[PDB]
Amino acid sequence: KEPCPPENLQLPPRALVGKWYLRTTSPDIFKQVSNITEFYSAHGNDYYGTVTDYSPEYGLEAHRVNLTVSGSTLKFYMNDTHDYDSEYQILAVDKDYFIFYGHPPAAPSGLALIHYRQSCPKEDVIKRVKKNLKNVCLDYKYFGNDTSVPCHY
Ligand SMILES: *[C@@H]1O[C@H](CO)[C@@H](O[C@@H]2O[C@H](CO)[C@@H](O[C@@H]3O[C@H](CO)[C@@H](O)[C@H](O)[C@@H]3O)[C@H](O)[C@H]2NC(C)=O)[C@H](O)[C@H]1NC(C)=O
Ligand SMILES: *[C@@H]1O[C@H](CO)[C@@H](O[C@@H]2O[C@H](CO)[C@@H](O[C@@H]3O[C@H](CO)[C@@H](O)[C@H](O)[C@@H]3O)[C@H](O)[C@H]2NC(C)=O)[C@H](O)[C@H]1NC(C)=O
Ligand SMILES: *[C@@H]1O[C@H](CO)[C@@H](O[C@@H]2O[C@H](CO)[C@@H](O)[C@H](O)[C@H]2NC(C)=O)[C@H](O)[C@H]1NC(C)=O
Ligand SMILES: CCCCCCCC/C=C\CCCCCCCC(=O)O
Ligand SMILES: *[C@@H]1O[C@H](CO)[C@@H](O)[C@H](O)[C@H]1NC(C)=O
Repeated sequence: KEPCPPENLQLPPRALVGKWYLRTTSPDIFKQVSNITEFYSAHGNDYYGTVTDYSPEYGLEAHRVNLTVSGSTLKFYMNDTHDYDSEYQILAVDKDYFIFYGHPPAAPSGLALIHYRQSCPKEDVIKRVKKNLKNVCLDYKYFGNDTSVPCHY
């Protein structure tokens, strides 16, 4: 489903700096790729860094990424594979998570991505994410988790 982005949502400088875990998406992409870790460093208003993930074909792999930021949108570019390369629009930004949405070749009808500061986000963070999704006309129940990451005994 296409979101209804906030009209005056600002993307503050260096808000994306550091390590993030991509743990929840719509549609569910985690049969295709899992254990996604992002690390971003600031370069002016833009970002550069690395994404590591587990590929069914390649096992644990690493890629260099660039984020080119313009207002509430950014261009995501990966160095050695381009199925996720797209413009992405920020839908929500918080100290504990951020959400954006784009239409990469891997999911051309739309892909919502939720990135967390925590590998296994606590209940209170997920509840905030649920509320943020509703605020941009999305629904958490239509998202899928990375079940390959052990967040429960
Ligand atoms: C899930 O993703 C995490 C994050 O990438 C993986 O943890 C990382 O695993 C690699 C390989 O075991 C570690 O690399 C090692 O780093 C040391 C220091 O740089 C180096 O000397 C070794 O030769 C090796 O390159 C990496 O440190 C480690 N990171 C963390 C934070 O633990 C994990 O393996 C992935 N698991 C699955 C099942 O995909
Ligand atoms: C896309 O970006 C990734 C991540 O930066 C690149 O992976 C890197 O590839 C180089 C080879 O070009 C690897 O160098 C290797 O280092 C190991 C020690 O770790 C050593 O055995 C050799 O000297 C070898 O040359 C480097 O480790 C590797 N980095 C990571 C984090 O995996 C990849 O090459 C880039 N691809 C393209 C097409 O630009
Ligand atoms: C994705 O993971 C979250 C977190 O584990 C799930 O939300 C929890 O679901 C369990 C039962 O599945 C409930 O007991 C918790 O109360 C839920 N937490 C919150 C904050 O609502 C979510 O259901 C998972 N989604 C899918 C599709 O499996
Ligand atoms: C905002 C998007 C950031 C998340 C990107 C998800 C990371 C997934 C990375 C790589 C997925 C695998 C690439 C596609 C597989 C084909 C590669 C090949 O056959 O050589
Ligand atoms: C971003 O991409 C440019 C290519 O235009 C590259 O030279 C640079 O190393 C990347 N990272 C930055 C600018 O932090």
